[PDB]
Amino acid sequence: MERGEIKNCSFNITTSIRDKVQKEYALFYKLDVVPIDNNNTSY
Amino acid sequence: VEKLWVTVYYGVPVWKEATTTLFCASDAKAYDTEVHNVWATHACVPTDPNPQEVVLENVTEHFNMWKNNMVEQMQEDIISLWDQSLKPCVKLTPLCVTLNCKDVNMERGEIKNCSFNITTSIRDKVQKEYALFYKLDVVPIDNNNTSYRLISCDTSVITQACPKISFEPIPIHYCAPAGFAILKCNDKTFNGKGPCKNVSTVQCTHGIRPVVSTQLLLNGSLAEEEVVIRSDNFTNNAKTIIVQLKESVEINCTRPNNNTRKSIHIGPGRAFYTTGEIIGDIRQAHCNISRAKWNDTLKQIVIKLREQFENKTIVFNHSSGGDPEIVMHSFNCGGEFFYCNSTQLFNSTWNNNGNTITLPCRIKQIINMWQEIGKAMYAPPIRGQIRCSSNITGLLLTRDGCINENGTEIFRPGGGDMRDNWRSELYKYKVVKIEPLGVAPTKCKRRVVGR
Amino acid sequence: RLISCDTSVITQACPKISFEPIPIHYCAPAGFAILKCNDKTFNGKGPCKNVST
Amino acid sequence: GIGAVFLGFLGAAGSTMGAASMTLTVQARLLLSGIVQQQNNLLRAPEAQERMLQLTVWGIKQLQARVLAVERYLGDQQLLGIWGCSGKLICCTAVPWNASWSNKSLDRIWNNMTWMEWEREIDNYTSEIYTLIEESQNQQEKNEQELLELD
Amino acid sequence: GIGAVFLGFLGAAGSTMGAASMTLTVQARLLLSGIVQQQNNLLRAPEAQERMLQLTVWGIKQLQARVLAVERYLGDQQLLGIWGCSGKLICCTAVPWNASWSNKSLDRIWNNMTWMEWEREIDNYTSEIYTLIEESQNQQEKNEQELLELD
Amino acid sequence: GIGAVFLGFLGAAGSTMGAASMTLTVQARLLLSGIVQQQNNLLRAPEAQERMLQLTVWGIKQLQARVLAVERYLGDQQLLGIWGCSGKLICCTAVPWNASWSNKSLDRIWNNMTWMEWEREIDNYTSEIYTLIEESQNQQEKNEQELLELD
Amino acid sequence: VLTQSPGTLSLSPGETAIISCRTSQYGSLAWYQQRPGQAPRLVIYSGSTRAAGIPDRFSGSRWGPDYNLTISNLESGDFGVYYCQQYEFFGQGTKVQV
Ligand SMILES: *[C@@H]1O[C@H](CO)[C@@H](O[C@@H]2O[C@H](CO)[C@@H](O[C@@H]3O[C@H](CO[C@H]4O[C@H](CO[C@H]5O[C@H](CO)[C@@H](O)[C@H](O)[C@@H]5O)[C@@H](O)[C@H](O[C@H]5O[C@H](CO)[C@@H](O)[C@H](O)[C@@H]5O)[C@@H]4O)[C@@H](O)[C@H](O[C@H]4O[C@H](CO)[C@@H](O)[C@H](O)[C@@H]4O[C@H]4O[C@H](CO)[C@@H](O)[C@H](O)[C@@H]4O[C@H]4O[C@H](CO)[C@@H](O)[C@H](O)[C@@H]4O)[C@@H]3O)[C@H](O)[C@H]2NC(C)=O)[C@H](O)[C@H]1NC(C)=O
Ligand SMILES: *[C@@H]1O[C@H](CO)[C@@H](O[C@@H]2O[C@H](CO)[C@@H](O[C@@H]3O[C@H](CO[C@H]4O[C@H](CO)[C@@H](O)[C@H](O[C@H]5O[C@H](CO)[C@@H](O)[C@H](O)[C@@H]5O)[C@@H]4O)[C@@H](O)[C@H](O[C@H]4O[C@H](CO)[C@@H](O)[C@H](O)[C@@H]4O[C@H]4O[C@H](CO)[C@@H](O)[C@H](O)[C@@H]4O[C@H]4O[C@H](CO)[C@@H](O)[C@H](O)[C@@H]4O)[C@@H]3O)[C@H](O)[C@H]2NC(C)=O)[C@H](O)[C@H]1NC(C)=O
Ligand SMILES: *[C@@H]1O[C@H](CO)[C@@H](O[C@@H]2O[C@H](CO)[C@@H](O[C@@H]3O[C@H](CO[C@H]4O[C@H](CO[C@H]5O[C@H](CO)[C@@H](O)[C@H](O)[C@@H]5O[C@H]5O[C@H](CO)[C@@H](O)[C@H](O)[C@@H]5O)[C@@H](O)[C@H](O[C@H]5O[C@H](CO)[C@@H](O)[C@H](O)[C@@H]5O)[C@@H]4O)[C@@H](O)[C@H](O)[C@@H]3O)[C@H](O)[C@H]2NC(C)=O)[C@H](O)[C@H]1NC(C)=O
Ligand SMILES: *[C@@H]1O[C@H](CO)[C@@H](O[C@@H]2O[C@H](CO)[C@@H](O[C@@H]3O[C@H](CO[C@H]4O[C@H](CO[C@H]5O[C@H](CO)[C@@H](O)[C@H](O)[C@@H]5O[C@H]5O[C@H](CO)[C@@H](O)[C@H](O)[C@@H]5O)[C@@H](O)[C@H](O[C@H]5O[C@H](CO)[C@@H](O)[C@H](O)[C@@H]5O)[C@@H]4O)[C@@H](O)[C@H](O)[C@@H]3O)[C@H](O)[C@H]2NC(C)=O)[C@H](O)[C@H]1NC(C)=O
Ligand SMILES: *[C@@H]1O[C@H](CO)[C@@H](O[C@@H]2O[C@H](CO)[C@@H](O[C@@H]3O[C@H](CO)[C@@H](O)[C@H](O)[C@@H]3O)[C@H](O)[C@H]2NC(C)=O)[C@H](O)[C@H]1NC(C)=O
Ligand SMILES: *[C@@H]1O[C@H](CO)[C@@H](O[C@@H]2O[C@H](CO)[C@@H](O[C@@H]3O[C@H](CO)[C@@H](O)[C@H](O)[C@@H]3O)[C@H](O)[C@H]2NC(C)=O)[C@H](O)[C@H]1NC(C)=O
Ligand SMILES: *[C@@H]1O[C@H](CO)[C@@H](O[C@@H]2O[C@H](CO)[C@@H](O[C@@H]3O[C@H](CO)[C@@H](O)[C@H](O)[C@@H]3O)[C@H](O)[C@H]2NC(C)=O)[C@H](O)[C@H]1NC(C)=O
Ligand SMILES: *[C@@H]1O[C@H](CO)[C@@H](O[C@@H]2O[C@H](CO)[C@@H](O)[C@H](O)[C@H]2NC(C)=O)[C@H](O)[C@H]1NC(C)=O
Ligand SMILES: *[C@@H]1O[C@H](CO)[C@@H](O[C@@H]2O[C@H](CO)[C@@H](O)[C@H](O)[C@H]2NC(C)=O)[C@H](O)[C@H]1NC(C)=O
Ligand SMILES: *[C@@H]1O[C@H](CO)[C@@H](O)[C@H](O)[C@H]1NC(C)=O
Ligand SMILES: *[C@@H]1O[C@H](CO)[C@@H](O)[C@H](O)[C@H]1NC(C)=O
Ligand SMILES: *[C@@H]1O[C@H](CO)[C@@H](O)[C@H](O)[C@H]1NC(C)=O
Ligand SMILES: *[C@@H]1O[C@H](CO)[C@@H](O)[C@H](O)[C@H]1NC(C)=O
Ligand SMILES: *[C@@H]1O[C@H](CO)[C@@H](O)[C@H](O)[C@H]1NC(C)=O
Ligand SMILES: *[C@@H]1O[C@H](CO)[C@@H](O)[C@H](O)[C@H]1NC(C)=O
Ligand SMILES: *[C@@H]1O[C@H](CO)[C@@H](O)[C@H](O)[C@H]1NC(C)=O
Repeated sequence: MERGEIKNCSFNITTSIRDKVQKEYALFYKLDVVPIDNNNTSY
Repeated sequence: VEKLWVTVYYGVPVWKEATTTLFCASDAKAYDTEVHNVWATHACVPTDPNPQEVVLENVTEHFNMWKNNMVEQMQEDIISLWDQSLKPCVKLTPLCVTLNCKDVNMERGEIKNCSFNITTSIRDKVQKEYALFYKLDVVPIDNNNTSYRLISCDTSVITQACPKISFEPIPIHYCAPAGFAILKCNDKTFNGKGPCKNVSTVQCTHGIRPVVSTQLLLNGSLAEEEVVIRSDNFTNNAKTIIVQLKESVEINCTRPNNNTRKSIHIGPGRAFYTTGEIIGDIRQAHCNISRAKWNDTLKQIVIKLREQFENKTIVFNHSSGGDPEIVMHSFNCGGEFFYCNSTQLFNSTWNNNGNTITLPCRIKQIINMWQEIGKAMYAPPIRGQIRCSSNITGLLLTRDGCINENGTEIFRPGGGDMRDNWRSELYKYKVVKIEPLGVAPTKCKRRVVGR
Repeated sequence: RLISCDTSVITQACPKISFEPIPIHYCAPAGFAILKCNDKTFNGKGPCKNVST
Repeated sequence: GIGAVFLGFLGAAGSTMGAASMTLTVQARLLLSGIVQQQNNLLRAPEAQERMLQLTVWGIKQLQARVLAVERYLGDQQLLGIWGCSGKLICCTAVPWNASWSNKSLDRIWNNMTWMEWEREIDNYTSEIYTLIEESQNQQEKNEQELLELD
Repeated sequence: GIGAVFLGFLGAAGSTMGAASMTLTVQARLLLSGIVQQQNNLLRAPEAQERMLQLTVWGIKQLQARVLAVERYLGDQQLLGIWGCSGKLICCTAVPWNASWSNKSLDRIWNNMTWMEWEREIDNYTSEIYTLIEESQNQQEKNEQELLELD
Repeated sequence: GIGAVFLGFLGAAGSTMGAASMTLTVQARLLLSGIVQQQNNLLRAPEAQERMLQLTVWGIKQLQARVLAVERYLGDQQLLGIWGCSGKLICCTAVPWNASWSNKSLDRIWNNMTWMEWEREIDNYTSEIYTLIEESQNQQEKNEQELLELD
Repeated sequence: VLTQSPGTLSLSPGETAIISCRTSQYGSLAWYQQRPGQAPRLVIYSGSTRAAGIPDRFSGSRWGPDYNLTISNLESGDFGVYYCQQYEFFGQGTKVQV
């Protein structure tokens, strides 16, 4: 069970306010998330 | 007697203390003219032309204003209407843009001229727009640059109340349902809690204007004999002291500025209105009241205050603290929400052994009545200048529970909770449930000596 | 630009729904009644003769 | 004179039990239709927006209370039925007066106490009383049946 | 023959007051249950989406009108009660006929006018009439009471 | 003993038609008010959020069913009215027993069959039966009228 | 204004004690008890009425200017300091020790 079930991911979002694209980091489960194209660092 | 027998009776004059969903009566001249949207008034029934009431002889009901659900019902209603009426109205959620505010020319920058970029009805135009704001309605960021942000934009959802609607306080009656009854205290000077003497049955109450103020009681009902003071317990210093005037003192107020409406369309089918400019001089909002009338009214109060307290001398004072709502006389005047600094009216010591008053006022547009969950309302500016005249009918005081040698007893403008606004008027009334069935013995058998 | 995009809120009616004009009757409630003019040539306004419930 | 003239809703609230015994119709009426007469009549004012924007906040306040008034009313009419007397107002039974309910005499009951006052003094027993009348009917309902068989 | 055969809802609309006096059940029925029989019966069609997506636009149209039909009906049954006669259809009173209401005679009332026609000619007085029957009951209700005391 | 003691709702479901003829009040009560007594009583628990957030999912489940219970109940009370007997429980008619409905005799009907069982064997004719009682009233209603004219 | 008498307040686990409190005007009475580390714990909320986790031992008992709180059958948790409260006011208080 060491395929990467818990994953640490980053992404940019606009806050309560449209004047801040804050690069935030959060955790996800391998099932709760799905990759794109080649398995880069991107899900 | 005889062989007595139970006999049952339908239509007896019996009730019990009760609570149930009431319903509202509208007014004829109110509904007929459109007034467009106004609260939820349109959805009510019309009040009966004949103001019908029946006086009850030989009864002495107990009334206690404090535990009266009509006010737990009134505010329940009052909030529900607002939320639902503002449900469809324009959302100002994208206006959370960084406001580049320069000030205009009580001179700290109350009116501020700010700029910001927004996307229009259409995503292909970032239009740099300029608009006006009040110093309270807005808040700066980091170092005081030229940059501000709306007062609660980041933490709440601001909703522009549509200008088509109106906040005019249309009076209201609480008509009772069938099998129920609403009773009245037809006395002159009623304590608020305790037994009544002149009691009667009505279908609906008298017209309750749902005005919402924070310190003085406006346009309500006056006392009948002499001014009266009402509290749950006066030793309970954490309990609001309601006063009801005999003579109403008229208070004239105004926003002197002649404003111009400016519709900036955030779109698609909706726009955000603001003051385009100010036609003429720039001035301050205020409220005028005769200081003779006011302090001769304060004479009415103290003598009836000294009745609940000892003949010990009394003192009045400005509010200890709280939101602008509470610490200042707040009210609507022509569609705009005022916040008058009431230090003047409450700064006096009344013992035993000219001109007029002008209270400064600030206008807020982004407001949160009832202190809701990240839910704020932006009142659009009203075109031109506005001038309105209220009758002070009473007010709310709060005692300082730490009696002192000098002291002696301090009373500052209360008004944290809103349930008292309704108690101040709904004190006269109470609801009961009718129970028409009743069994009683009278010598009569069920006629079955033969079959 | 779309005909009313800037000034209105355009909503794409779901294709799952249909605008087919299904006939309809207005059934009356209790204690009420709906009357009919069972005439051939009725003016539209005025008295009827062949009436029914 | 006094019994053939006007009085008013709940007028005899502080009048003796005997006095109130004339003004039943007053409080036996309007239990229902006190509001359905007024509602239907006052609501057909020239508004033409009865139930506009479908139902609203006053929408349920009324219907939640409209639907109450009738079942509340039909509850007392169900008692009249189940006690075999929906003649209303006044009706005798075979159920005798258990003095355990009130030892007091006739004279003072009808001419000194009032119904509000009385129903209180008798409140606790009403449950047991009411159940006695139901079992008074069913004795009679079987006694009726038995005679339907043989004639 | 004619009174023991079929007629139909509102059939005697243009029939004399006397004629209509047989076909009451026709229009005394279905005041309520005219629709609750049909609704419950037709609504249990194999749909299984009665009140799906909670309540809708036809949702209130019915309930706002369902709840009306009964109180409207219970209003006339409350009058039968408060006039002391819920035998329905036909019931006599002590209230005499004030000729101020209609000077006309018996012969032509029942055999020439129809109820639609009649209730119009008498519409304005009905309020005063109806109130006379209520005060006719209460006189009787007190007269009943007085005799309950002494026997 | 047996008819003057406790039984319970629907207790005589498998008891003879004669037996059940005593325990009507049991199932003649609570048709309505079986729930309005309990609802009003249990709902005034110290919650103070009766109908909070206006109406909800249980909001209609009750009212759609509250409003049913009464019209359903008023449907059977409308039959009692239109058959001229709202004395309930038991009531005779002039409509005679067409043996085409059931050729069987008295003895076994009341002492061997049960009502659930019986109403089945007679289910198909009930429509024709019920309509006979309505035409039994109207014959009587005209015969009443005819005599109101001449005296 | 409150006069919480008397002051010494030292006895054995096998005994009984009664604490009095005086007032000029009327009011809503209450009582508390402090502990090592812990803060005041409520034990009375009207006068006659008890708080949560309070046995029959805690007897409140007098309709008059003098009101008292009795806790018969003493124990080791009973050590600490008590106070009588009426509205915003408090009592002098009293400390019982080992
Ligand atoms: C305690 O109680 C007291 C007493 O009740 C409270 O004080 C009251 O407060 C209310 C509101 O707070 C006031 O009512 C508003 O009054 C303003 C101004 O009054 C107008 O009318 C005066 C003469 O009366 C005439 O009209 C009335 C009917 O309104 C009629 O009955 C009468 O016979 C007479 O014909 C004018 O004197 C007055 O000033 C004019 O003249 C001045 C110079 O003399 C000049 O300086 C002014 O600029 C002006 O030219 C003024 O014309 C009303 O505007 C307001 O009515 C608005 O709201 C209703 C409901 O929505 C709407 O139907 C109206 O048309 C109007 O709304 C539109 O018009 C406004 C301009 O008139 C505009 O500002 C609005 O934005 C709105 O515009 C919208 O619609 C237009 C088309 O109409 C559209 O083109 C726009 O684009 C936009 O969409 C109310 O009537 C009471 O006057 C006041 N009473 C007293 C004694 O002070 C007190 O508040 C209470 N206390 C508390 C705490 O509540
Ligand atoms: C909010 O503020 C309120 C005040 O505005 C406040 O309410 C009051 O609170 C107090 C205490 O909490 C209530 O109790 C009072 O206590 C008095 C004590 O006096 C007795 O004791 C003295 C000392 O021991 C004696 O000196 C005294 O006289 C005797 O002794 C003398 C010695 O020389 C001798 O010479 C005398 O002749 C005499 O023998 C006395 O024994 C008490 O006196 C006081 O008055 C009651 O009795 C009077 C007659 O003495 C009556 O005239 C008066 O009306 C009081 O009657 C009570 O009982 C009546 C019948 O039941 C009721 O109609 C009254 O309303 C009153 O009711 C009290 O008792 C009820 C008993 O069931 C109880 O149910 C009620 O709730 C109520 O407690 C009185 O008992 C005082 O009653 C409260 N109310 C008022 C208006 O003062 C309240 O606490 C604050 N807070 C809240 C939340 O409300
Ligand atoms: C992102 O991540 C995803 C998922 O992890 C990747 O998705 C794959 O995408 C590629 C795209 O090309 C697909 O590849 C196809 O592979 C076809 C041939 O596959 C055959 O060989 C596989 C080799 O794996 C063996 O070796 C590894 C270690 O080297 C072992 O872990 C593994 O278990 C295998 O070991 C067995 O086999 C070897 C011999 O090869 C023996 O020696 C051992 O003893 C073991 O017996 C093998 O894994 C394949 O198995 C699949 O197919 C069989 C049926 O034949 C099935 O039963 C299995 O369950 C399994 O599904 C297979 O035998 C090739 O022909 C084709 O063209 C294509 O290239 C691949 O299918 C995708 N996998 C999935 C799960 O979707 C993705 O590549 C990755 N991307 C990046 C950028 O990282
Ligand atoms: C954006 O705008 C906001 C709000 O306007 C600014 O917010 C301030 O942010 C700074 C950040 O550093 C905070 O500064 C702190 O200041 C502490 C020392 O403050 C003490 O001195 C103050 C000096 O003001 C005096 O002088 C001016 C004129 O020069 C007068 O107007 C003013 O009234 C004062 O006059 C009195 O004092 C002088 C002597 O200094 C006498 O000679 C006079 O006769 C007068 O008697 C003073 O204003 C401070 O008062 C505060 O504190 C007392 C209690 O001691 C309280 O009673 C007052 O009501 C008041 O709150 C104080 O005495 C310093 O130690 C600390 O490290 C820090 O630097 C400042 O607190 C923030 N203010 C607020 C309201 O939040 C922000 O700076 C600004 N940003 C930009 C970029 O512009
Ligand atoms: C309610 O009323 C009924 C009668 O309607 C009571 O039943 C009867 O009660 C009496 C006791 O009071 C029974 O006994 C008889 O009492 C007299 C003297 O009191 C004595 O002379 C007799 O010899 C005998 O002891 C009587 O048998 C009984 N009747 C029946 C049919 O059981 C009933 O007790 C009353 N209940 C309450 C709660 O009031
Ligand atoms: C409704 O009917 C009642 C009777 O049921 C009327 O009351 C009675 O009216 C007559 C007047 O018509 C009263 O006076 C008598 O009239 C005759 C001649 O008309 C005369 O011979 C007598 O000497 C006397 O004048 C009669 O006293 C009165 N009855 C009572 C009990 O008051 C009533 O007037 C009618 N009202 C209407 C509006 O029609
Ligand atoms: C329902 O019951 C009614 C009576 O309440 C039946 O009407 C009567 O039916 C009899 C036939 O059984 C008619 O005729 C007579 O029959 C006897 C022998 O059965 C014979 O002796 C006579 O000479 C004559 O034939 C009788 O006239 C008739 N009554 C009326 C007023 O028409 C009715 O047939 C029954 N219907 C059903 C479906 O059971
Ligand atoms: C005049 O006012 C003084 C206060 O300035 C009153 O003195 C109070 O008297 C009451 C009793 O009547 C005491 O309970 C207070 O403690 C007193 N307070 C002070 C500050 O002295 C005095 O009673 C008043 N006299 C008259 C005749 O009204
Ligand atoms: C009332 O009089 C007292 C003195 O009798 C004044 O009390 C002083 O209050 C200040 C706080 O403002 C304290 O720092 C002093 O220690 C107090 N002095 C004394 C002697 O008590 C009080 O200021 C007076 N109040 C008013 C409004 O004048
Ligand atoms: C006040 O601020 C405005 C901002 O545009 C500026 O134009 C004006 O000159 C200022 N007034 C004075 C007296 O400097
Ligand atoms: C009823 O009994 C009580 C005692 O339980 C007595 O005080 C009262 O006077 C009695 N009433 C009558 C009318 O005898
Ligand atoms: C009626 O009389 C009894 C005693 O005979 C008494 O207890 C009761 O209070 C009286 N009712 C009234 C209203 O005074
Ligand atoms: C009733 O009176 C009117 C006059 O008011 C008269 O024309 C009419 O013929 C009268 N009717 C009868 C039946 O007498
Ligand atoms: C009945 O007769 C009267 C006069 O006797 C007349 O006014 C009325 O119109 C007649 N009714 C009909 C339906 O013709
Ligand atoms: C009724 O008729 C059927 C035949 O149709 C017969 O079998 C049955 O026994 C009859 N019942 C009686 C009680 O005669
Ligand atoms: C009653 O008797 C009939 C025949 O006499 C029979 O058909 C029926 O099943 C019996 N009922 C029961 C419950 O056994």
